[PDB]
Amino acid sequence: NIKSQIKRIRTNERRRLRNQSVKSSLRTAIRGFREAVDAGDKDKASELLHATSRKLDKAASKGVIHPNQAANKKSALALALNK
Amino acid sequence: ARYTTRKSRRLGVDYRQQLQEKQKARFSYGVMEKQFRRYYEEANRQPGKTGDNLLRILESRLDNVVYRAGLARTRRMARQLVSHGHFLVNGVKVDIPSYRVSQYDIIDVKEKSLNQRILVHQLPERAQTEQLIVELYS
Amino acid sequence: AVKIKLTRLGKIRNPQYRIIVADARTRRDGRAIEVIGRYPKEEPSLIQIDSERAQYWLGVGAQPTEPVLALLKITGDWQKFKGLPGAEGTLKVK
Amino acid sequence: PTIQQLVRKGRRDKIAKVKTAALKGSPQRRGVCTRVYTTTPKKPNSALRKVARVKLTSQVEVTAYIPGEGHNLQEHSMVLVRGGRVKDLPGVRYKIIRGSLDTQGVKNRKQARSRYGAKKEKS
RNA sequence: UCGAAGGUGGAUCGGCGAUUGGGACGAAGUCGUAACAAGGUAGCCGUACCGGAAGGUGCGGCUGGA
RNA sequence: UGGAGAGUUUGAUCCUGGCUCAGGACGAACGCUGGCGGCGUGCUUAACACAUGCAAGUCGAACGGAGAGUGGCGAACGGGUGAGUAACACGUGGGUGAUCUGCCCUGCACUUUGGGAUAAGCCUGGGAAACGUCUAAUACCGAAUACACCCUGCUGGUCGCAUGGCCUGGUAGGGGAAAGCUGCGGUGUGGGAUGGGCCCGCGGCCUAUCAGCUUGUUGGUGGGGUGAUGGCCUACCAAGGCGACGACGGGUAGCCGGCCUGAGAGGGUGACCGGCCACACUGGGACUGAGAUACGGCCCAGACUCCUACGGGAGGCAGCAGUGGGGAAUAUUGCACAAUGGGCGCAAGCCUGAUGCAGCGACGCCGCGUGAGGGAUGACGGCCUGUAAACCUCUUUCAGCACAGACGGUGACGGUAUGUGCAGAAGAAGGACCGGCCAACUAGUGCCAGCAGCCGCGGUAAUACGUAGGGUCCGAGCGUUGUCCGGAAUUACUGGGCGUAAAGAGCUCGUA
Ligand SMILES: [Mg+2]
Ligand SMILES: [Mg+2]
Ligand SMILES: [Mg+2]
Ligand SMILES: [Mg+2]
Ligand SMILES: [Mg+2]
Ligand SMILES: [Mg+2]
Ligand SMILES: [Mg+2]
Ligand SMILES: [Mg+2]
Ligand SMILES: [Mg+2]
Ligand SMILES: [Mg+2]
Ligand SMILES: [Mg+2]
Ligand SMILES: [Mg+2]
Ligand SMILES: [Mg+2]
Ligand SMILES: [Mg+2]
Ligand SMILES: [Mg+2]
Ligand SMILES: [Mg+2]
Ligand SMILES: [Mg+2]
Ligand SMILES: [Mg+2]
Ligand SMILES: [Mg+2]
Ligand SMILES: [Mg+2]
Repeated sequence: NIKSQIKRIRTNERRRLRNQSVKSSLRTAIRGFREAVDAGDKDKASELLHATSRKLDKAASKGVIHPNQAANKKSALALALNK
Repeated sequence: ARYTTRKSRRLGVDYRQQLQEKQKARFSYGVMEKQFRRYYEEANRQPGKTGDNLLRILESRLDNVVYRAGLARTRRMARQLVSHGHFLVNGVKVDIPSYRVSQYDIIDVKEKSLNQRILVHQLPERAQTEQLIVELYS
Repeated sequence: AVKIKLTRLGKIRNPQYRIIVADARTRRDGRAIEVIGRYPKEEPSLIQIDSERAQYWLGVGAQPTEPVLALLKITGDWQKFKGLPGAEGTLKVK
Repeated sequence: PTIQQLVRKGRRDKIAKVKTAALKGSPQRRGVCTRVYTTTPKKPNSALRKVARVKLTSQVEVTAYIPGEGHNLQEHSMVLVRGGRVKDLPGVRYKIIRGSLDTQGVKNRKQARSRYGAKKEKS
């Protein structure tokens, strides 16, 4: 080692735990959407789209998920909601 | 490498016959066989007769010019003069016998050197034997 | 991003540069995008540049390196691009 | 052949015989001395020829011919090995360089000196 | 859940091996004299059996047979 | 715009047909032998193991503070090596309506508003060594605003190569950001430029003593997933895919621009220099990020080696030097960031074993030196040489010491190249071969000692062996081994053959 690698190891512990937290929060949001749809619950699931699609594009604004990924999630949720 | 009467004595003119005309042509101008090989391979690249270009290249040598100029007797005498740098070419010290002068080249002598400055109008044609030395190689 | 460099094509103790547009990442004698010009062992340094291509690459936003920025300022393609009144007229040969 | 018969199966190159296999594409090769002996040659030639078996570093054992006149070479001495045939002896295709490593140069030799590794005597 | 490495019946490829089989080259030391002339029984091909060894003899073939 | 031949089967001849010579080269190595310059070049074998120093840091115009520490960028570039890979890896062609791009510049619009922590600092334990309570930010976070932008619904026109694209199309629903301190920045979104990623057309080694291979296998539909299209992945139906035009196997291999040869077509090779690929002790991962095979990062598993006060740890030169091995063989533990390239900073600067140079080795290709005139009855000397020397003047390149001295606030090269001066020949020539081919001839040893590229020389008079003279051929080099092309029309497409020379299946039938 010897280098400024010792500093950049300390960052990659810090900056993982930020991005791990946001990626996991999106999964539980998207997961709870699908259980609302599979119940046949329209008024609850219609609310959960605007909850999740808010939360997806905020994670793109962080620079975590990248906007093309964030867009293709929102597309999948809306086409699921319409049926 | 400089060679440094008999070598001429064997040839006269002081595959059997082919090598002998090359031998006088070489030891006249004081050339080493590797340098003589190079002037042949340049001569055949040039247009015209390939043999006639060879004698043009050997006559173009700056020390040969001194011999013709007669500034120094005995072509081997001029080797001692030229490398010592007595001569000058276009206001530059040529300390090199292998210098090949072109057209409009001005050969002057250096100041002092006390023991007459003739100019080159063109590279002289053969009129001013080659076919042995051409048929020697290749 | 894109950058105007010099590239050392000469033999030992006798460099000749050619003024190359390339990436910042590439090795010194690497692949150019375009060779613009050429350029130090003379009483008068020899400098030649395409004025048309220099204006194109600077207009895109190719950042000159520090010693190239001298040569552009001399020949006066930098002042055409920048549009400041120092103008052009330099060099000669002899 | 017909030209279609060449298209189906092409023209194979004729397989080249490598000349000196023990050297492994090297000009010289070292080795011990595991025998030193004499043989009678083949042919109308007659004489005693000094020969030696050399296990090379390449781990191949082959005869060698010691050029010159007389040799030190006892058992378990280290020896270079050249290449190039001696056509009187059947099989023998290598030679021992003289004057290199252990093999000392030929004594009193004043002509063809480089081949036999004899240093020039006092100018 | 997938998952490296590590655990414990064949396939392919090689090293050494008691011992044994033919091959090349060398000196020519014995045993013969099979082929080249009708080579002293015309030779050779294919099988078959036999014999120290070259070879011998059946059946069919061939001319590269006097 | 160039295309030679020669020897050798026989008493002799002609043909077929090998084998061997002349030629050119090299990342070469050995001998014998070396005087200096210029210029490139230098572990081809063990991707074998590595002791020491250095090869990536930088900013106080972000921040507490009083070098270290948080933070931003860089660290994916530069440099190394050829293990792996017969593959979309590579080389040339296209495609991307199937997509990404930090920094850079150059349009447009904004930089609103609030809070919570945590290293440093102190006090603890742990040990030979090395890794419990407080305070800031351009660190990190709830919101607001954005109509460019992302998602979904209903609909306008055009373009065409089918999915579909484009006109920021028009609508109406729901949502997207930011940072400040002494001139540089910061978020969002049009455009341009760079770099990539992913598909396909064809091209490029050996093998049938490898003939069957495949089950996520070939396709479809609905989902998941990626920057993006795709059995890329997954769950259900269909039963297909590839192969004699060599599939699936085994062997070898970095590929190419080029480079060696040849008149060409070909054959060999992939050094330096310049692209693309793969790999970083061996394997399997992912994280951070605009970008990762992440050399000098992380985690785990193995193999190997160090420090130890035995409690615990740490490390990987296929960076540059270097060391030991292995080899017939390959370099200094150099100097400097002056120049060109790169990173960070507003800048001054600070790093750079990239790079520019120096040393070493005739390893290669060039260029100069070792003397120039005159000199005879041809001294002496050696042997059956030589106008050479002897001796009379002369020039001083390189070497030697002197003085001046660079071109590229300051240059490593370098008091170097280079110029002008002081004398004096003083400091400077080897190495093969001479039987014929193929240039050069005469005087101990006995088929022994030995020589030899093929003929073949030695059995008492040797142009062939060993030595001495004398000659050639080349000369700071000359010979010999190893390797590839040529000669070889000797794998023949250009350009060959098969009654007897090697060569017609024993004959017919018939699939591709
Ligand atoms: Mg999707
Ligand atoms: Mg055995
Ligand atoms: Mg008989
Ligand atoms: Mg008979
Ligand atoms: Mg008969
Ligand atoms: Mg019987
Ligand atoms: Mg019969
Ligand atoms: Mg004969
Ligand atoms: Mg394979
Ligand atoms: Mg960034
Ligand atoms: Mg390999
Ligand atoms: Mg030919
Ligand atoms: Mg690994
Ligand atoms: Mg990421
Ligand atoms: Mg390293
Ligand atoms: Mg790194
Ligand atoms: Mg090294
Ligand atoms: Mg041929
Ligand atoms: Mg023939
Ligand atoms: Mg027939």
